[PDB]
Amino acid sequence: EVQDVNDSSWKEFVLESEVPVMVDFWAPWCGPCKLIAPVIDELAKEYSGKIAVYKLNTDEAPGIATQYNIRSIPTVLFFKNGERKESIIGAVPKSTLTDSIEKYL
Repeated sequence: EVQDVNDSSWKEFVLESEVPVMVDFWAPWCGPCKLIAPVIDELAKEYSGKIAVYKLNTDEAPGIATQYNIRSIPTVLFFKNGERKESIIGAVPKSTLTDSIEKYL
């Protein structure tokens, strides 16, 4: 399923997480977004208890996109200890996301 995060739950779900966080930025109008949705869901289950994963619809939470200067999607952001550690744009393969995840673990 992957939990949704927005402007109001951001600080609590992402910035105060005790574990590395992977956030998927998407929007209904973006075709390529449908292509990584399966990978994000699979990785979330696959790494339960090890990392937190959320999805952020830019249509409904532009504030967050503005704070981190996100101007394009699909975008995947990684957070750790309250700090943004890396940003990836495009249709990212499951393998590349796994290297990054494994790095913050």
